[PDB]
Amino acid sequence: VRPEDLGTGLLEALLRGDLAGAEALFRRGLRFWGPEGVLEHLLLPVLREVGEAWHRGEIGVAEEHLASTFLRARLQELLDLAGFPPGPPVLVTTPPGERHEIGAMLAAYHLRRKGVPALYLGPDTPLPDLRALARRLGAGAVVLSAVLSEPLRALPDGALKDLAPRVFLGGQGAGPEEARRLGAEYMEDLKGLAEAL
Amino acid sequence: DLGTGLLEALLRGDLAGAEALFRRGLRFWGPEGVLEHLLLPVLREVGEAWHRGEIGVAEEHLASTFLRARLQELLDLAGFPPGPPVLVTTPPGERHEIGAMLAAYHLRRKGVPALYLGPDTPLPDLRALARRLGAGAVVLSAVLSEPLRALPDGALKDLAPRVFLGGQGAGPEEARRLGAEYMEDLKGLAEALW
Amino acid sequence: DLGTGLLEALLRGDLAGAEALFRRGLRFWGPEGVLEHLLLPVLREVGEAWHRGEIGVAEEHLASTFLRARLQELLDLAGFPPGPPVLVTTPPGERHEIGAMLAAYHLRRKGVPALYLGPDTPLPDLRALARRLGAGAVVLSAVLSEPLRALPDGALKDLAPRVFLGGQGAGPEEARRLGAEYMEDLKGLAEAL
Amino acid sequence: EDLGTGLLEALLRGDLAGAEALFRRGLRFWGPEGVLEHLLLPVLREVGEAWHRGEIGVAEEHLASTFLRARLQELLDLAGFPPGPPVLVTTPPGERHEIGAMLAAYHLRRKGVPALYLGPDTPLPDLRALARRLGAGAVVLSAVLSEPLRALPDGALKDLAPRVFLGGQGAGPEEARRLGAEYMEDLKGLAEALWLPR
Ligand code: B12
Ligand code: B12
Ligand code: B12
Ligand code: B12
Ligand SMILES: C[C@H]1O[C@@H](n2cnc3c(N)ncnc32)[C@H](O)[C@@H]1O
Ligand SMILES: C[C@H]1O[C@@H](n2cnc3c(N)ncnc32)[C@H](O)[C@@H]1O
Ligand SMILES: C[C@H]1O[C@@H](n2cnc3c(N)ncnc32)[C@H](O)[C@@H]1O
Ligand SMILES: C[C@H]1O[C@@H](n2cnc3c(N)ncnc32)[C@H](O)[C@@H]1O
Ligand SMILES: [Br-]
Repeated sequence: VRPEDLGTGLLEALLRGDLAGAEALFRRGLRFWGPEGVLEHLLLPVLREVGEAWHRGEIGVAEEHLASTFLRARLQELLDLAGFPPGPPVLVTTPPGERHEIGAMLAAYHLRRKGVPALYLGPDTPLPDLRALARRLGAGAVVLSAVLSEPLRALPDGALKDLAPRVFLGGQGAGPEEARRLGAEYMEDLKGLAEAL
Repeated sequence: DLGTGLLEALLRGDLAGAEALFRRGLRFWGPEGVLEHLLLPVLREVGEAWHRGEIGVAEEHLASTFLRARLQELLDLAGFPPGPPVLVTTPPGERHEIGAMLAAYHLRRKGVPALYLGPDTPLPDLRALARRLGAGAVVLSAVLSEPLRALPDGALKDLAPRVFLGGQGAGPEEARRLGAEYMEDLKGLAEALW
Repeated sequence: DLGTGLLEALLRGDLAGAEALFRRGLRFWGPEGVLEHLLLPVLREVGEAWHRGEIGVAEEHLASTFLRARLQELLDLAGFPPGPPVLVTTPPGERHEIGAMLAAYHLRRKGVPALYLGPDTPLPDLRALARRLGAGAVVLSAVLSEPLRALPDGALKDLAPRVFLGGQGAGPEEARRLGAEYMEDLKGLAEAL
Repeated sequence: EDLGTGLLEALLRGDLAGAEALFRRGLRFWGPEGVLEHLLLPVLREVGEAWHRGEIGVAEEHLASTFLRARLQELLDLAGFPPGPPVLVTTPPGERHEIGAMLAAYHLRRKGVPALYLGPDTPLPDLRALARRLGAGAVVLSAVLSEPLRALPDGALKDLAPRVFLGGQGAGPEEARRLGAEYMEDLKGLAEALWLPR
């Protein structure tokens, strides 16, 4: 399997319910592209394609579920293999109503890969509870991944302003203007998140 | 005890400590044992503590996310045996997924190819996937009762030749209404087709 | 069972089997755990079997090379954070490198930028590199005692602002003689930094 | 190209992340065989020459070599390990340069040969014993220095396995003849030579 065919091979393995094969193809990608690379060049393209294929009516929700659940597990495995250093944590989650979690996981991963103690909470955290936990742990930052725009639209002006000393918002659902309205620092690239920290 | 220590380590955001305590549990009780003696009690306690107002949603999220990751690791350790799969998910509207994962685990430990889909699968899409993979069975975990009451009579009938429904949200009457076989305990799930 | 399975798989040249067993161990014990409970015991057993005359050097080589590769894979998966590095190597004349790799791994897993150099680094060259990179520490793994004895009193004193020595070849007395801080456990190395 | 200089520069600044990104870029551009030919091999040679000229110290070479060995080992595992009678790959007694042997194992694996890399510096009787016990079809040796070959007696490599191949900058046709090994210049033609009779 040539690298440029790994994406289709992996999706095909998943759609035949061949998890073992899917795992082997993912690992080949990991060995070729490296950890950050396999996420960029294999995990993300497959997931986007899964979304487009669902939208065109080529696959159903259950096939997306299968693929997403599998890729989340692969990313979680990489996350546990990265360091978890000591010191004030960075809490990573998604806004209330946002159930797409892989962006948040990616953010947490890229941070840990740079030696930042990113605590991934899971998705969909109410803001008062998030604020309270950041406070109690002395969190240096809160990072939010927004895939959809609607959950940000549902929040009032300034809603993200006091969650932690620094509050970062990114993802396809977020933009500079909405981040300003909400009182968060906008971040375009995962790479520049650790730098900013 | 390990249960309190693990919860305490999670609530301090000490993941390394939490991981070490979980591994100790795993090494002592073994795979099935650590679920029964450590993973399940901590999750229940997290629920009760939230309900009493002792912890907030972010603490529950942290603990649940951690334990889901540990259970997924056990799922991959159990292995994924070959042959026609058994699809495992939760009803539409059901976001609690650890019960489904548990079902998949117990099945895999008995050599059943339990394919965990993730939670919250619309029934037509589930039916379609069972059909395309030639699935022998479908297993649903219901933690809440409400998602089952929202479903039409007979809605679980014929998703596969065998359809099983269990969890704290499910009962015999609702399973009959929906056209599923009710199952009380995970232990008797692999027996039902074995 | 995994230790015996893994050694048996290696001695039959079944690398695929060996890889699967190691991953099983990794999933069960976790990363630090699989090194402690699987990599280390297998390598000790390899050494004892060689010492008894039961296996030749080629079998040990096969097993060692395999386990080094597994550890290197884990090392690359750990973070490499920014900032002043910690250089990790072995004393001149020390060709057993897996202890050093372990030290680098445990450090990286705790967010320390441990640069593993490989084994067997002359002290002047090591000192020079620590200086030029502004390294906060040097860590040395000694498996044999002989490369340390050879060394003069206070040979390790100024390699970097902090210098740590550990491994089965090292002890408190020899560390004091050499001007290094002795460390018994890998766990307490990141703490000390 | 100049990925080579960039990579060496990143290594000498202790920027492993940068070094890894440059290597990956090379791997994505040239492909697996290509990145070895265009990036891994040139950097290693240059490291050697820079040490010899007094421009870098031993610690810098160690850092770079350790890094590139790790990258090559990753490619080895990516080439895969096929079933069937193995080919044992190592270096002669006294030979501690191992990357040539790893390269040989890689090129063999990329052609579907189960090349078992032992690591370097294997005593000949022990190697012969292991080849025999595993039913190895061949042994492959990489010699970087000439001295370890010079130390061996006539015919020493002859019967290590049914076929014995010797290559590397330390080896030549006459020394291979003296030692009873088949000489091989280029790694690409190694699988071909092995599938063919002697
Ligand atoms: C799997 C999936 C789901 C899963 C999520 C599973 C889970 N537990 O995570 C489930 C089943 C829950 C789901 C449900 C739905 N989702 Co959906 N699905 C996806 C899918 C296929 C993959 C999502 C993913 O992980 N992709 C990877 C994402 C994270 O990559 P990315 O956004 O490009 O992220 C990049 C950057 O943004 C950056 N980044 C991300 N976060 C952050 C944060 C920071 C700080 C920084 C610096 C960078 C950064 O990192 C990435 C690098 O490229 C996408 C398809 C797609 N194109 O994304 C949709 C998609 C996002 N979903 C969509 C829809 C419509 C839905 C539903 C409304 C469908 C429905 N009718 O029920 C629901 C809504 C649920 C909700 N959130 O409330 C649409 C969104 C269209 C839109 N924007 O309007 C998509 C695009 C599919 C489509 N083509 O229609 N979904
Ligand atoms: C974590 C958690 C969540 C998480 C889920 C995260 C995830 N999975 O991705 C999140 C944050 C999403 C969540 C949200 C909510 N949940 Co909640 N939470 C939990 C908690 C603490 C653990 C859930 C869990 O892992 N299940 C534990 C399972 C393993 O429970 P169990 O009883 O031990 O299950 C046994 C058997 O049922 C059997 N089994 C399970 N499934 C099956 C299937 C088969 C076939 C068989 C044979 C056996 C079997 O296996 C287990 C053996 O011990 C529980 C507390 C609890 N006691 O369950 C609630 C709990 C279930 N949640 C509850 C509530 C109220 C909610 C919310 C409505 C809160 C809100 N207002 O937003 C939402 C609703 C979401 C939804 N639509 O589903 C309540 C339910 C009360 C009720 N009405 O019955 C609980 C009980 C908390 C409480 N103490 O009040 N929750
Ligand atoms: C593989 C191996 C080799 C390989 C090394 C391959 C490589 N790394 O590239 C090679 C082939 C080179 C080799 C050669 C030789 N070695 Co050898 N071999 C081993 C073996 C089997 C495993 C070594 C290993 O990696 N073990 C795993 C390590 C990680 O375990 P560990 O050292 O106990 O480390 C633990 C602690 O010390 C701690 N730690 C380690 N470093 C540090 C550093 C710090 C700062 C801290 C805090 C902690 C710490 O962490 C680890 C976990 O608890 C051991 C057997 C054994 N029992 O060790 C010998 C062994 C060490 N070798 C030995 C011998 C005899 C030799 C040779 C002299 C044989 C010969 N050629 O004649 C040569 C000498 C080479 C030299 N100059 O160093 C003996 C030494 C006994 C002694 N001291 O008297 C051993 C014990 C074998 C035996 N039973 O006889 N060897
Ligand atoms: C890193 C390195 C080391 C490392 C080895 C690390 C390891 N692998 O574990 C260490 C630090 C151990 C080392 C030490 C020493 N080495 Co040194 N170093 C190197 C270096 C840079 C290795 C580069 C390499 O991996 N070569 C492999 C590739 C890059 O080069 P290559 O051999 O041309 O490979 C091609 C072909 O030969 C072919 N090939 C190789 N093997 C095989 C096998 C077959 C079957 C086939 C078909 C083809 C084939 O493939 C390649 C392209 O097609 C070389 C520099 C160099 N130019 O090679 C020296 C070099 C070989 N070392 C040298 C020296 C001097 C030493 C020491 C004697 C120094 C010392 N006094 O301590 C010791 C001796 C060690 C020993 N063998 O006992 C000199 C040799 C000069 C000479 N005598 O001819 C070199 C050439 C550097 C130099 N010019 O100063 N070294
Ligand atoms: C964005 C992703 O959301 C999933 N999706 C779409 N509709 C639903 C639903 N009602 N319930 C669950 N998941 C759904 C699809 O699989 C799509 O690919
Ligand atoms: C059953 C679990 O659901 C979580 N929970 C309760 N309310 C919400 C909400 N609005 N959003 C997300 N999770 C919530 C709690 O943390 C509880 O422990
Ligand atoms: C400590 C390890 O050193 C290895 N060992 C012992 N003698 C030699 C030799 N001549 N060459 C290479 N390795 C050797 C053995 O395989 C032992 O297991
Ligand atoms: C061929 C390579 O050998 C390394 N080299 C040279 N002398 C020594 C030594 N005493 N110990 C270890 N490595 C050494 C150099 O770094 C050179 O680049
Ligand atoms: Br390696």
